[PDB]
Amino acid sequence: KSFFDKKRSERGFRPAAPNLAGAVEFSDVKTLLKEWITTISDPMEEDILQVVRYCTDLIEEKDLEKLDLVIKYMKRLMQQSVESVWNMAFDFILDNVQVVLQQTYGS
Repeated sequence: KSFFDKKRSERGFRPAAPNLAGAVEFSDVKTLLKEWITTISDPMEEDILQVVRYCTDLIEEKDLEKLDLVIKYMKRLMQQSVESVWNMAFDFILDNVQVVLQQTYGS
């Protein structure tokens, strides 16, 4: 069980809304990202890809405002981090979101 899989279990089927580890509301998502970035020193690729999926679910829902806030909040925490892996994780999230934006949405 990855970080978010364990958070999902302590939060039963998948909500239909964009969700990270079962969290739909923005403040719940925000607290999850905070705990992930500030307590984990070696993030799992599986958790990074669940963030990618949360982001492209927001695009599919046309919730570009919530996406903007989520990216910017993650950018702040991940680049405040002492560990260089979080900088790479943030780059990786942006890169993969843009592959989906470009190929699916023409952007």
